[PDB]
Amino acid sequence: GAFGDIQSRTVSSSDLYANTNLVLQRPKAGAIHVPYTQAPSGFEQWKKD
Amino acid sequence: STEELFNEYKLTRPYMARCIRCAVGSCHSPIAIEAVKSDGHDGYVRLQTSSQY
Repeated sequence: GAFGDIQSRTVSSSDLYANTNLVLQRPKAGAIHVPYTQAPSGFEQWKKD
Repeated sequence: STEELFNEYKLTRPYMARCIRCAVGSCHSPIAIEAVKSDGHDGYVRLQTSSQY
């Protein structure tokens, strides 16, 4: 949730650092989907502030 | 003209996915939107749907 949550050494670098606090959740009974939890894009927050 | 217009479409085929609400409840419809980007400054939207056209 902070500026620089997703970092990449260079533009073309395939390896990257990610800290989004991704947490998987329990899916709904009878529904096929991938539930998840993540922090809002810190890039957008910084762009706003 | 060119593979960009020939398109991998011939290989792909549209598919279906779950929507939260299809009117009266959820359903497995091809209209389902996978992701939406809103980075353009002019107000245009780029939606990615589960179907192809």
